[PDB]
This record gives sequence, C-alpha cells and structure tokens, in this order.
Amino acid sequence: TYNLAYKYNFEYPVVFNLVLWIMIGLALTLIVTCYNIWNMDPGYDS
Amino acid sequence: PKLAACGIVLSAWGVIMLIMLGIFFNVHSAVLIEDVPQNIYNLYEQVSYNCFIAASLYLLLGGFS
Amino acid sequence: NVPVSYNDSYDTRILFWAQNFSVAYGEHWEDLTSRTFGVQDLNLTGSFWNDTVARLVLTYD
Amino acid sequence: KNGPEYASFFAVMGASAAMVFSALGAAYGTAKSGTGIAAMSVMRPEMIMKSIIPVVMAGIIAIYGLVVAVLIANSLNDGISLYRSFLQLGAGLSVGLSGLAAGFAIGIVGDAGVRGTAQQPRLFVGMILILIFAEVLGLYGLIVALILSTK
Amino acid sequence: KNGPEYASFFAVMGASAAMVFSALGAAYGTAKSGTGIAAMSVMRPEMIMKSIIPVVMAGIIAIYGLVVAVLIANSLNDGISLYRSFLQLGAGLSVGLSGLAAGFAIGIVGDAGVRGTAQQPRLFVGMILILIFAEVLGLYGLIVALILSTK
Amino acid sequence: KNGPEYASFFAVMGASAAMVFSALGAAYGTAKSGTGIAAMSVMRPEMIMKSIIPVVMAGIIAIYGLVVAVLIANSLNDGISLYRSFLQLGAGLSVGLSGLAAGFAIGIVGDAGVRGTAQQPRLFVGMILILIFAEVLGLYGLIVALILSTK
Amino acid sequence: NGPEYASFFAVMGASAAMVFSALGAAYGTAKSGTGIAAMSVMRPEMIMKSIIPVVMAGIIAIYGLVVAVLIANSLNDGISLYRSFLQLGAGLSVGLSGLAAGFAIGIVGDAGVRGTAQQPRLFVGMILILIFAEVLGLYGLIVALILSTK
Amino acid sequence: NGPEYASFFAVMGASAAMVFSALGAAYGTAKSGTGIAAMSVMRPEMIMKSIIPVVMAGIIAIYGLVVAVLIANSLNDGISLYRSFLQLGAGLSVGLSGLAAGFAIGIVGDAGVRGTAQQPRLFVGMILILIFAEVLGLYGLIVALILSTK
Amino acid sequence: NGPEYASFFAVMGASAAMVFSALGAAYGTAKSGTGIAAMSVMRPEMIMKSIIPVVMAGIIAIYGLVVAVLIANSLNDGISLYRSFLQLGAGLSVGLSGLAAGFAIGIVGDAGVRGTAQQPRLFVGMILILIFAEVLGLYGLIVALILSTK
Amino acid sequence: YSFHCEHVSSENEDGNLLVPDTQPSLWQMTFRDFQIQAFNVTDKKFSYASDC
Amino acid sequence: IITFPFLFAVMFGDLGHGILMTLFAVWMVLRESRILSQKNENEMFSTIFSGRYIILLMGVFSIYTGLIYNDCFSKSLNIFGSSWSVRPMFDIYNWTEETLRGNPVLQLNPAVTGVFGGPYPFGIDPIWNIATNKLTFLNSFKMKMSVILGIIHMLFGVSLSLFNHTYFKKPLNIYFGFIPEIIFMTSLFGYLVILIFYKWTAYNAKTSEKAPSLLIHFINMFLFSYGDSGNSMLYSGQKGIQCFLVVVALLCVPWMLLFKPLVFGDTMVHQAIHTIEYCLGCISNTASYLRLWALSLAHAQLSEVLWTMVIHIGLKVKSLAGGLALFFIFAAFATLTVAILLIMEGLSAFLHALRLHWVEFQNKFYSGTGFKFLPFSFEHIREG
Amino acid sequence: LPVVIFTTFWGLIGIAGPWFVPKGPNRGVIITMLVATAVCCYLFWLIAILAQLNPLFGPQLKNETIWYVRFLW
Ligand SMILES: CO/C1=C/C(C)=C\[C@@H](C)[C@@H](O)[C@H](C)C/C(C)=C/C=C/[C@H](OC)[C@@H]([C@@H](C)[C@@H](O)[C@H](C)[C@@]2(O)C[C@@H](O)[C@H](C)[C@@H](C(C)C)O2)OC1=O
Ligand SMILES: CO/C1=C\C(C)=C/[C@@H](C)[C@@H](O)[C@H](C)C/C(C)=C\C=C\[C@H](OC)[C@@H]([C@@H](C)[C@@H](O)[C@H](C)[C@@]2(O)C[C@@H](O)[C@H](C)[C@@H](C(C)C)O2)OC1=O
Ligand SMILES: CO/C1=C\C(C)=C\[C@@H](C)[C@@H](O)[C@H](C)C/C(C)=C/C=C\[C@H](OC)[C@@H]([C@@H](C)[C@@H](O)[C@H](C)[C@@]2(O)C[C@@H](O)[C@H](C)[C@@H](C(C)C)O2)OC1=O
Ligand SMILES: CO/C1=C\C(C)=C\[C@@H](C)[C@@H](O)[C@H](C)C/C(C)=C/C=C\[C@H](OC)[C@@H]([C@@H](C)[C@@H](O)[C@H](C)[C@@]2(O)C[C@@H](O)[C@H](C)[C@@H](C(C)C)O2)OC1=O
Ligand SMILES: CCCCCCCC/C=C\CCCCCCCC(=O)O
Ligand SMILES: *[C@@H]1O[C@H](CO)[C@@H](O)[C@H](O)[C@H]1NC(C)=O
Ligand SMILES: *[C@@H]1O[C@H](CO)[C@@H](O)[C@H](O)[C@H]1NC(C)=O
Ligand SMILES: *[C@@H]1O[C@H](CO)[C@@H](O)[C@H](O)[C@H]1NC(C)=O
Repeated sequence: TYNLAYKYNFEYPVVFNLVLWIMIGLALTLIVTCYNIWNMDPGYDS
Repeated sequence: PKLAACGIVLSAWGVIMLIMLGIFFNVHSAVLIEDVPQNIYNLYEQVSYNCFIAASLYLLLGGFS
Repeated sequence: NVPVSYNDSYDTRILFWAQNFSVAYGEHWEDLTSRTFGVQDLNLTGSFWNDTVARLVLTYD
Repeated sequence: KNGPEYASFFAVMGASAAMVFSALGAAYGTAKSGTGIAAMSVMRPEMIMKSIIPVVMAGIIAIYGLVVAVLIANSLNDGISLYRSFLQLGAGLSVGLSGLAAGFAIGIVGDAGVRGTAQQPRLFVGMILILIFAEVLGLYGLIVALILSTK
Repeated sequence: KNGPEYASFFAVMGASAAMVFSALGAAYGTAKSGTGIAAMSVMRPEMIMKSIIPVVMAGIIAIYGLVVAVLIANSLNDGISLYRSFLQLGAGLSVGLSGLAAGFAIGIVGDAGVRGTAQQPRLFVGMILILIFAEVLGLYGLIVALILSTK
Repeated sequence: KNGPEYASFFAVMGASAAMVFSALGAAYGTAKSGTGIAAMSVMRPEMIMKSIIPVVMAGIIAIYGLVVAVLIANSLNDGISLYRSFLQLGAGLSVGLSGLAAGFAIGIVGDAGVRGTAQQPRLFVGMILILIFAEVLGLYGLIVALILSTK
Repeated sequence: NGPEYASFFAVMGASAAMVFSALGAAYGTAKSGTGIAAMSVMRPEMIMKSIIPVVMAGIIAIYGLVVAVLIANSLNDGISLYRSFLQLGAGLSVGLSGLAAGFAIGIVGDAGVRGTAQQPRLFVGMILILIFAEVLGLYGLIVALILSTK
Repeated sequence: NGPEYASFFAVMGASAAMVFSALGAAYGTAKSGTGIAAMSVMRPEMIMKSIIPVVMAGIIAIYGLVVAVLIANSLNDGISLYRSFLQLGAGLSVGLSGLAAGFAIGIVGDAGVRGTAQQPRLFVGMILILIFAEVLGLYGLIVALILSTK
Repeated sequence: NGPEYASFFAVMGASAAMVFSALGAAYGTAKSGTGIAAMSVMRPEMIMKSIIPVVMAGIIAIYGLVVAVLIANSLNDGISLYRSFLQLGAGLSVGLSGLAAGFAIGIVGDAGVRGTAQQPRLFVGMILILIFAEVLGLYGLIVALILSTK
Repeated sequence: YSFHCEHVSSENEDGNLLVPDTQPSLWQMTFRDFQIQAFNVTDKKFSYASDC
Repeated sequence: IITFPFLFAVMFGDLGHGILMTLFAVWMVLRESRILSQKNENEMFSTIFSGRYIILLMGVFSIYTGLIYNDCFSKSLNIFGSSWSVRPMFDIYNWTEETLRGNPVLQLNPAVTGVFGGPYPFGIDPIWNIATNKLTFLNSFKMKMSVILGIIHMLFGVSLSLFNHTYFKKPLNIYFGFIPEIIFMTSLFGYLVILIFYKWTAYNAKTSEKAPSLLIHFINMFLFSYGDSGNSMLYSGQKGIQCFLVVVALLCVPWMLLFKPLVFGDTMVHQAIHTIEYCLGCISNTASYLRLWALSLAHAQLSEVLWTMVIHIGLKVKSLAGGLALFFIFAAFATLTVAILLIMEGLSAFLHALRLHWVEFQNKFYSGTGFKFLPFSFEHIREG
Repeated sequence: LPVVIFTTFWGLIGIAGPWFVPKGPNRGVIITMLVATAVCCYLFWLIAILAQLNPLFGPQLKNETIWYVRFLW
C-alpha cells in the first residue's frame, strides 16, 4: 500500500511554460539591456 | 628606514593589544567562549599564557628595530 | 487510508488508490471515498487477472 | 477563494521588474546624458547647473517604477488568486519596459541636447520640450500600471 | 461559461504589450529624431520649434497604445473565457508592434528630414508629408485593435 | 461542432501577424525610401513631390494587411472549429510575410531610385516600373489570403 | 509549512542580492578606476578628492550585503512557498537595480573625473549626478525591505 | 535523512567557490601582468613594487579556498535538502563575487601601473582603489560564512 | 549500493579534470610560446631562459592528470550517488581552476618574454608573477584531493 | 510502471481523461487523485509512476 | 564640528577602532611641531595632516557609540549587567538537561518570570554578541534609529532656515518657505519618529504576538486603504488621527505653490521646481539616512570575519597557540585590520557622513552661491 | 532607574553648560560644542535603552552556551 506517487498538479504543463518562457524572456531582455550599457562608448579624450 | 619605522608602531601596538588579551583571558571572560576546544578556566589561562609569550616577543622586535 | 488491492495467488495483483472517488447520476453527487479505501471490506466480485487482461470490479450496494 | 501555492510568483516578478527595468532605464538616462555634461563643461562652465535637467527628468523614471513596486507589494496576500497575480505581472512589465524605453530616449536626446547647447544657447528651450515628450512615456506606462494593479 | 485559472494571462499581456511596444516605438522616434534637432540647431536655430513635428508625431504613437491598454484593462474580469482573452492578446500585439514599426519609421525620416531642412528649407513640406504616411501605420494597428478588443 | 477552448488562438495570431508583419514592411519602405528623399532634396529640390511614390507604394502594403486583419477579426466567433482557425493563420502568414518582403523591396529600390532619378531624370519611368513589380508581390499575398480566410 | 524545495528560491535571493550587487560595485570601481589613472598624469593633485566615485560605488555592494543578511537570517527550515518567493524578488530588485546604479556610477564617474582635471568647476556638478545615480541602488533597497518584512 | 541527489547542490557550491574565484584571481593576475611589461621598458626600478596588484588578486583565490575547504569538510551522505541549498548559495555568492572582485582588480591594477610608469605619485592612489575592489571579495566571504555554517 | 546511472557523474569528473586542465595547458604553451618566437629575433640568447612559462604551463597539465588518475581508480560498479557527486565536483575544481590558471600563465608569460627582449631586469620579476598564476592550479588541486578522498 | 493523475474526472472541459461514449450522459465521476497499476505489481506496493 | 564626527561614529562605531583612530590623531597633534618643520610629504600625509583635528573628534565619538552597542573588535564587555539570565529558564519552564541533542540552538523566553529584568543600564547588553539571532535584533534597532537620527537632524536643518528669513527681513518667505515646510515634515515624518517610540513602550513580550508593523501603517497613510484584519492598529482612533495628519500635509503643496507668486510666468514654473524638489525630495532624503545603518552593519560584520577566521585560528589551538603561531597571526591581523577595517571603512564612513551634510542637511537652509574673502597677507610666505 | 538619573547627568551639560563659560572669543563655538554633544550623545543612549525596554525576542544561544554562564552569570 506504500510507494504513492508524487502529486504533480493537473495544470503542470501550463505552469511550466508560464515560468519557462517568461524567465528566458526576462533574461534575454535583461542580457540585451546590460550588454548595451556595458558597451556604451561615451567618447572620452577630453 | 621605513621598514625599521613601521616595526616599532606595530610592536608598540603589539604589546598593548596582546597584554590586554592576556588579562581578558586570565579573568575567564564570558564573551570569548568560541576559542575553547573549573577545568574550562585552566584552558582560558593557557591561552593567556599563550598571548603573553607573544606579547613579550614583540618587545624583542622593538629592540631589533 | 490504504489502496484497494486485489490478489488471486499468494502474490498480489492490481491495486488502485484515489483521494476522492465520487460519482453522480443526474445531478445528485455522492462521495464514495469513505466506502472504498477505508472500510477495508469491498465486494470485488470478479477481479480478473491474466497477465494480458485484468479487470477491477467494485460493487457498493 | 485562496489561489494556488505558486500563484504569488507572477505578482512578485511584477514587483521586481517594475523596479529592475525602470532603474535600468534611469541608469541610461543618467549615464548617457551625464557624459554629455562632462564634455560640455570644459568650454562652458556657466551652464553646468542648467544642464542637469536631463538627469532630474530621468530620475522621475525610477520614481515611476518605485511607486508601483510598492503598490504591487502591498496587494500581496498569502494565496492570492491566479487572476489577481497576473494583474501585478502585467502592471510591472508595462511600467518597467515602458520606463526602460523612456530612460533610453531621455539619455539619447539629453546627450545631444547638451552637446548642442554648448554651440547654440537657443536650443535649450527646445531641449526641454523634447525631454517632456520623452518623459511622459514613463508616465503613460505608470497610469496603465495604476489601472491594472488596482483591480 | 467560466474560463480557466490561467486564462487571464493572455489579456494582461496584451494590456502590457500594447503599452510596452508602443512606448518602445515612441522612444525610438523621440531619440533618433531628437538627435537630428541638435544637428540642425548649430547652424539654423530659427527652425527649432518648427522641427518638433517629428517628435509630436511619435507622441501620438504612444497614446495609441495608451487607449487600448485602457480598453483592455477595463474589459478584464476574473474567469474570462479563453477566447475572450486571446482576442485581447492579438489586440495588444497588433498595436504595440505596429506602433513599434511606425516609431522606427518616424525616427528615421524625422532624423534625415530635419537635417535636410537645415540645408534645404523646401524639404519641410515633404518631410511632414512622409510623416503622415509613417504615422498611419500606428493608426491601422489601432483600428484593428479596437475591432478585436470590443468583441 | 464546438472545438477546443484554445482554438481561437491561431486565428487571432493570424489577425495580429497580418497587421504586424505588414506594418514592419511598410515602415521599412517608408524609412529607407524617405531617407533617400532627404539626400536628393539638397541639390534637386523640385523633384520632392514627384518622388513620394516609393512612400505611397509602401503605404499600399499596409492597407493590404489591414484588409485581411479586418476580415479575420470579423470572421472570429466563439467556439470556431480548429480547421477554420488555422485557415486564418495561414491567411495571416500569406499576407504578413508577403508585405514584409514586398515592403523591403520598395525600400531598397525606392532609396536607390530617387537618388538615380535626381541625376538621370529618364530613370523615373524605369524606377516606377520596378516598384510596380515589387508591389504586385504584396498583392499575391493578399489574394491568396482572401481565398484562405473566406474558405 | 512548505515543501523541501521551497528554501531554494530564498537562497537564490540571498545569493543574487550579493552576486549582482558586487558586480555593479565592481563596474563602478573598474570603469572609474581607469578614470583616475588617466587623469592623474595631467593633474596629480586630485587623487584624494576624486576617489569619491569609487567610494560611492562601494556602497552598492553594501546595499546588497544588507539584504543578503536579512534574507539569510530569516531562513529557517520549512518556509512557505509564498514567503520564499518574496525573498527572491527582494534579492533581484536590490541586485539588478544595484547593477543599474553601478553602471551609471561607472560611466559618469569615468568621464566626470576627466572633466574635473581640465576644469575644477565640474566637481560640484559631478558629485550632483552621482546623487541621482546612487539612489537607483537605494530605491531597490527600500523595495527589498517592503518585501522581506512579509 | 534527505534524498539521494541532495549532495549534488552542496558539492556544486564547493566547486563554484573555487572555480569562479580562481577565474577572478586569474583575470586579476593576467590583465595586471601585461601592465608590468608595458611599465618595465620605462621604469625598471618599479618592478618589485608593482607585484602588489597581483598579490591582492592572490587573496581572491584564498577567499574561495577557505569556503571550499569549509564546505568539503561539512559534507555527509544524507544531508538534508535545506542544508545543501544553503551551501549552493554559499559557493555562488563567494565565487561570483570574487569573480567580480577579481575583474575590478585586473582593470584598476592594469591601468594603475600604466600611470605609475609615467608618474610615481599614482602608486599610493592605485593602492587605495585596489583595497575597495578587494573587499567585494571580502563581502562575499562574510555572506558565505553566514549561509554555510548556519 | 547505488543506482545504475550513478557512475556517469564520476566519469564526467575524471574526464573534466583532464580536458579542462589540458585546455589550460594548451593556452599556456601556445600563447606564451608565440611570444618566444617574437623575442628570438633580437635576443636569441634567452631562449632556454624563456621555457619557464612553458614549463609552468605543463605543471597545470599534471595537476589535472593526478586527480584524473585518482578519480578513475576510485570507481566501482555500483557506487553511491553521493560518492559520484563528490568526484564530479573534484573534477571541476581542478579542471576549471586549471583552465583559469593556464589562461593566466599564457597571458603574462607572453607579455613577460616580450618585455625581457627589451629589458632583462623583468626576468626576475616575470617568474615571480607566474608563481601567483601557478598556485591557482595548486589551490584547485588541494580542494580536489579533499573532495575525492572523502 | 504505474499511472498517476490529478483529475481523471468526467464532464469534458478541455482535456479530462474519462470521456463518455454518448454526450448526454447521466453518469459522471471524478477522481481528485488517481493511481492504478496492473501487470507488474510487486511486494504489494506501487512502482514508479508514469504521470499524466 | 559635533554632528559630522557624530554621524561618522554611528556608522563607524567600535571601541577598538575608536582607540586606534584617536591614537593615530593624538600622535599627529602632540608631535605636530616637528611635522610643520618638514616641507611636504605624500598626500597620504598632506591631506591627512590638514585634517588632524577632524580625525581626533572621530575617535572620541566612536568610543562612545562604540560603547552603546558594545562591539569592541566585535567583542563585547560587561559593566554591571547581562540582565538576560539563563538560570531561571532551567527552573520554572520545566526545561531540563535535554540541551545536548534535540535542539542545539535554544531560544530564551522573556514572558516567563526571571529571565529579563532591566534594559541594561548603559547600552546594549552583551548576551546578544554570544547569541546567533544577534542580527535580527540589531536590524530592528539600527534601522529604526537611522530614521530617528534622520528626522531630527533634518528638522534641525529646517529650523535654521527661519533665521535665514527673519534676519534678512523677508517675512514673505516665512509663510511659504518655513511654515508649510515644517508642517509637511512633522505630520509625515515627525509622526514616524513618535510611531517608532510608541511601539517600543506599548508592546511587550507577553501580549501581542500579533504586533503591528511600522512599514505597513506608514504606507497605508499615503495609500488610503484602511481596514484589514492582518495588521492590527497601534492605538485607538488610528484611522481618525492619521487621516488628519495626511490631509494637513496634502494642503501644504498648494500652500507652497499657489500663495508665493502673488506679488509671473517664471515664478510659477521655475519656482514649482522649488516645491517638487522639496516634495519628492524629502521622502528620498529620509530614506537616504539608511546608509548609516548599512555602513554600521557592514562594519560590524567585517569585524567578525577578521576575528573568527584570522584570530580564531591563532587562538583555538590546544598546546602551542600563543607561541610561534600567534606571533605571525597577529602581525598579519594588524595589517588586515588597518588596510581594510580602518582605511577603507574609515573612508567609506567618512564620505557618507559628509554627503549627508551636503545634500540632506545643507539643502534646507544653505543656498551657497558665495565668494571667498582671501585677504592679502604674507601668510603664504611662511618658510617655503 | 538610570533614565531618571542620566536625564540630568547629561542635562548638566547643556543647561549648566552655558552658565560656566569663559569670556573669550570662542564663546559662540564652545557653547555650541557643549550643547550639541549633550543633545547627540544622550539621545543616542535614549533610543538604545528604549529598544530593549518592553522587548519581543530572546537571545538564541548555542548549545555549549546553554549551561556555561550558570557558573558565571
Ligand atoms: C506643452 O505642450 C506639450 C504637451 C505634451 C507633453 C503632450 C501632448 C500635448 C501631446 O503628446 C499630444 C499627443 C500631441 C499634441 C497636439 C501635443 C501638443 C504639444 C505641445 O504643443 C504642440 C508642445 C509644444 C512645444 C509645441 O506647442 C510648441 C510650443 C509649438 O507651439 C511650436 C510650433 O511652432 C510647433 C509647430 C507647434 C506644433 C509642433 C504643434 O507647437 O509641447 C508639449 O510639451
Ligand atoms: C495627405 O496624405 C495622403 C494620403 C493619406 C494621408 C492617407 C492614407 C489613405 C494614405 O495613407 C494611403 C497611403 C493612401 C494611398 C495608398 C495613397 C493616397 C495617396 C495620395 O494620393 C496620391 C497622396 C498624394 C495625392 C500627395 O501626397 C502628393 C501631393 C502627390 O499627389 C503629388 C503628385 O505630384 C505626385 C505625382 C503624387 C503621386 C501620388 C502620384 O503624390 O498623398 C496624400 O494625400
Ligand atoms: C613568490 O613568493 C611569494 C609568494 C607566493 C609564491 C605566494 C603563493 C604561493 C601563496 O602561497 C601566497 C599565499 C599568496 C600570498 C598571500 C602572498 C603574500 C605575500 C608575500 O609578501 C608580501 C609576497 C612577497 C614576499 C614578495 O614576493 C613581494 C616581492 C613584495 O612583498 C616585496 C617587495 O618587493 C614589495 C615592496 C612588496 C610590496 C607590494 C610592498 O611585495 O609573496 C612572495 O614573495
Ligand atoms: C622531457 O621534457 C622536458 C620536460 C618534460 C616533458 C616534463 C614533463 C614530464 C612535465 O610533466 C613537467 C614539466 C616536468 C618538468 C617540470 C620538467 C622541467 C623541466 C624539464 O626539465 C626537467 C625541461 C628542461 C630540461 C629543459 O627543457 C630546458 C632547456 C632547461 O633545462 C634549460 C634552462 O635554461 C631552463 C631555464 C630550465 C628551466 C626551463 C626548467 O630548463 O626540459 C625537458 O626536456
Ligand atoms: C513576459 C515578457 C518577456 C518578453 C518581453 C520582451 C520585450 C522586450 C523589450 C525591450 C527590449 C529592448 C531593449 C534593448 C534596447 C535597444 C538599445 C538600442 O537599440 O539602442
Ligand atoms: C490474498 O493473499 C492472502 C495471503 O496469501 C490470502 O489469504 C487471500 O486468500 C488472498 N486473496 C484471495 C481473494 O484469495
Ligand atoms: C473530497 O473529500 C472530502 C473529504 O475527503 C469531502 O468532504 C468532499 O466532499 C470531497 N469532494 C467532493 C466534491 O465530494
Ligand atoms: C486471459 O483472459 C482473457 C479474458 O477471459 C482471454 O481473452 C485471454 O485469452 C486469456 N489469456 C490467457 C493467456 O489465458
């Protein structure tokens, strides 16, 4: 009577794809933003 | 010149700081119980024996400098 | 509390657990998880086993 | 009544991204225009206190994100509904990424607007009028975060 | 009749993406064509207030996304159907990414137009004629976002 | 008769892509071939209004996508079959990616055309005859989207 | 209480409040530290008045170390999934908004100390821009406080 | 006791405490080691005094050694999932904050010894900015000892 | 014993200790060895004096070989998952820290031998920097011996 | 392996696993948890679960 | 002269470094005769010697605030105290020898009789330094005291702006520049420092485990949403008085704006900047005083890591600890506590006690366009 | 109670402080130095003895430090 399954919720493909395609949509938006401020090129001789 | 000059102010601090560490371990202070691996008081004085022979060892560096 | 467990030999066979077995005829909802996995005395009339076909019959009266 | 246990994840990501993406816009408006102060001030020292208007107008962008990052963080309860937490997610992106654009525009037109005032002082009343249009992009995104999050 | 729990995600995304991508287009129109005002200012400073036309054209792009971020966020209920929220996802994308394109076209023509007006004053009637064509790209996305949000 | 609850995702994604991808092609042909107006305006200012055809012909690209995206948004219905909604995703890709690429060729030929007409005015009937062939490409995507959406 | 993997998102808020904040404090020190080395060959008297963008950028690491202590002291066994997501958003909003304030100090403090060598009037104006560039790291702190008390 | 895979996150914090801190200690030694060669052809007397910015980067490596020894001595088969998540965040916050601290040392130590060749007065000012970029690795030490020993 | 897939993570610690310390030793002998060729045209005397960055880059390769033999001799059919996680992190700790140390040797050893072509006073200073880039592989060794021999 | 799912209810909304043969069905049932195994039950307990 | 070494001492407070900071400074003032005989040295002895009296007052003040919270090289002292007593915990709570296993970290109980009596005559009791929940007490104390020092130093700065008007005889400037400024600060922020003082005296450990939070009730003043059973009210009639204290501050924005320009286009727009740099600036100035809590925490945490990792390995050795081990441990410890814990922490606390005067104190009264006197004299020609 | 003791022992300086001051040219500075030292240092003590008065927590002690100060206090 032992060895019951781990109880994944029924909406597991929804919550997996809501987290995955946001946290790599907010990481690519973060990486592209911090890439442009790192390489700013203000112009500095004077 | 400066390595001879920096050594005396470190030794003058080395005798002041480590003597007071010797007296604070002789009185068996309750704040310093992390450094101890009536019987426990004897370990405290042992560290005070340890500190003092290094506090006196900084006097030799003062005379050498 | 424990799952339903049918056996024909000394070895055990098909076994089935649920947390809320509930049925409805028309619009009357009747919960049956208190008569199934706790009562320990089920009417498993023909619970077949053949290693390629198995049936689990639960009857409630 | 009470939502699921994962439901407050999306409302927290609307609270952080309303401050992360709006500080990343206000950092571009401060850095790109503030380097324009360092090049202008070598030849015209009298205009170092009138040219800090593009760095105070990019500082309102981070205030636009801080207000709704607090306002989202007060509507956070244990077990909020999944509908109520997507509103905080949709309010955080619509003010962070909107203030990221508003801080990128203020940095560009604030940089050129103070490179040009060192050669033409009549530009300075026109530089404010473009810095007003580039600032209300953070204000337009604010009043969508005020409408979305308060439902 | 009632929609699922995750159904409100796609409509609060179209509320944000109508404001995020239209402010990202209005900021490109303000930055790229605000760089050109500082280039025409150093030689022809009478045409400063008359050259704010390419940045008031990009300001209408920002309020195209503000209207349908209010039209979507006021049409939100808990448990809206999955069809009724998919309508307001494409109503947010077809006006954000249309105003994003129409802001790339305003900022490029507004940059070359006000730098060519400094050397040829007969271009100002032509630049303001191209900016009508580049502003109705955000308007064609507005009248397809209103026809999607209302149903 | 009633399809799945996510069936209307693919039709609105075709109504969005019919307007988004056409506005990107209409903004390329306006910004690229409107940059070419300001280069020929400085020396040959009498050919300004005659050379607004490559931003007019790039504006008909956007009204090809507006006609399809209105027909998809009017043929939308709660509980559409999964067959009928993919017919309007293929109708959105047929006029979306057509107007994206046909609006690219109006930009490149229109920018190269108005600079080669201002020096050799015999090329004006030769520029408009290449732009016609790049504008019927946007109409091949239109009249195959009218077949698919009304199928 | 909560599940066993609930304490992962809270220690990713204690780490990312120190990783992403010491990365912003490193960029404000490195990009402006080359501003001191290029300036001082011309004007070697301002190497004590002009290290103030380095000292200002040494607070972005301290703003993240403070949040990484409130999170790592509120960690106990069996925190809920709700209370652990609050400490993840308190660690990103003070780390990635300290990465923003470390950019705007490192770019302004670089060019600001070149322009102070050629003209000493900029010192009142350069220190004023570093006020507006440091409060981006402070606004992320007071939204990390309002999340971590819940 | 905990699950079978629970020791994966604690050893990954024992490796990343040494991997990412040696990657910062190498960039502080390699980037400021090319600055010794460009300094050498002008001022040969400043050789032994310019080994200080690679000494400071050498302490970044032992900041990650005293956390990787600390994790790899407290390892046991069957540690809980909570206790091993604490040592994953103890190695990520002392490695990636020593990678940032070693980045800023290699940049102000490279440019600092370029300006020391043209002017010897910068050497007391270069050694000040090397301290402020050193404590970014020390701030990651004091948040690693909080997370690991608790 | 343990599961059937358990020996995968120990083999990927035996091979990552080798192929990442051989990539560090590749960059050590190739980037410094291309500086010996540019030094040789004007100073052909100190050719044998300049194999020291190439020798100390080969020490990094035998640091990874010792751990990879030590891991591959501690393998059994059916080890625990805890033991094979220990040797994965013992392979990354000497592989990816030897890749950092071998990158640092190849950079300062390249600029060092091009600096001793124009001034031989750098030679006693070039070797003293390379010991600091040598011990980053040695620190990765003594954490790999601690992790694997548990 | 065994099966496990969280909703094996009837009354088809999007993806409910128990579908009736004719749609005006009088019977409806609902499992808020579910775990069944056949043909390899060993030692009177479930195996690893092939989840739904 | 007082408040700048005092604000340096709240964020750099240590009795051990309070000894070293003044002993470096007493050496620079008692031996200053032979130092003026020398021409010049490096700027680590030229700029430091020019401020030899500033560092002297930073030493004697940080001995005091390095005694309030005990913190002497992160070690603490007993002067007639330790009011937390562990022995009643073993007796009345029926709390036997189980300490060994079970729970290895055990927390005391203040509500049971005998454990806490008297709040330790002078300062912070040293039971916290040997506790492991030390930081969750200090962060409730050092943060709330960073606003108490942040309001009464900024209310003192606006009280010096009244005499900038009544001496120059500009009584118009009082009724829009001092009276609505002191109403806007006392109703919002001067109520906050008496809301912090209220929670210290009202709630004890016996009653009110459901204690209110001061973060929420301050935000719920601005956001008018009142009524929720999560956070109980601090006192009776809180919805009555706090709605009054916010609406008296709301009318101060028209009181500063609409009633000054009646004397026009540039005194309405450019002098609205004088209101909005005070309107949203006063909130961002109060929160800017949290940097004397962050620096006080980062200095107190750096003092542990040089003791419990450098000194402790030289101390916790069984047989040969104080011999050849501790001679080289302390000589490397004395270099690490000077170069890190006294130079950069003494310079990080130096600037952020200085920028709190330039921006958060000299913006309320100090305008400062200025022109220096520079009298013609021969004091340039001293010896060279 | 030291609260009624230290209110006048830090109240001597600042009230009897300006009463006994020499008539030199440093009167306006030394009185400012004596009064502000009495205001800052006493209020620093005042907001520290009020934090521990009516507390809410207890010192979480290590296990070796459960039985140790029973012999020491
Ligand atoms: C203060 O008003 C402003 C308002 C803002 C922020 C937003 C909306 C109103 C706008 O987003 C809406 C959408 C568009 C619209 C209608 C704006 C009017 C703008 C102002 O007015 C043009 C100009 C103003 C500079 C402009 O007015 C010039 C003074 C000018 O008068 C000079 C003329 O030579 C110029 C040709 C003429 C044209 C541009 C309208 O206006 O700025 C402004 O900040
Ligand atoms: C004012 O904006 C105009 C139209 C706008 C706002 C709105 C949408 C419907 C439009 O968005 C879409 C693009 C309409 C469309 C697809 C063409 C309409 C074209 C007009 O009809 C030629 C020209 C054109 C008449 C005119 O602009 C030029 C004066 C000119 O006529 C001068 C001629 O000498 C030149 C030869 C001629 C070309 C067209 C033959 O261009 O403009 C406009 O009125
Ligand atoms: C190469 O062998 C040396 C160290 C090695 C190999 C260290 C590692 C293996 C690792 O085990 C150690 C732990 C890395 C480490 C923590 C070194 C600390 C200090 C030493 O002490 C300054 C210098 C020092 C004795 C000396 O090399 C420098 C030449 C010098 O110190 C002396 C002077 O020229 C110069 C004036 C001084 C400056 C900057 C004041 O730098 O390490 C050595 O020598
Ligand atoms: C067999 O391959 C050689 C070494 C190999 C492959 C070693 C591996 C087993 C490796 O695992 C390591 C690197 C073992 C090791 C550490 C050898 C060190 C030096 C070698 O010596 C023993 C040099 C050395 C004799 C010689 O090559 C140089 C000419 C020189 O003798 C001349 C001196 O001017 C020079 C300064 C001195 C320095 C470079 C050591 O070495 O050679 C070799 O042949
Ligand atoms: C769930 C949301 C995740 C997806 C959101 C993506 C939206 C992206 C928004 C902005 C990214 C653009 C930032 C790059 C700035 C460009 C700089 C430049 O071109 O000068
Ligand atoms: C199940 O096994 C037990 C134990 O051998 C046996 O007594 C019982 O009769 C079996 N069940 C059936 C229905 O035969
Ligand atoms: C689920 O089970 C609980 C008790 O186990 C019961 O009270 C409840 O009625 C069940 N759900 C339904 C829908 O019957
Ligand atoms: C098992 O039983 C089923 C149903 O009675 C039957 O169809 C099948 O042939 C049987 N198989 C064997 C191997 O007896």
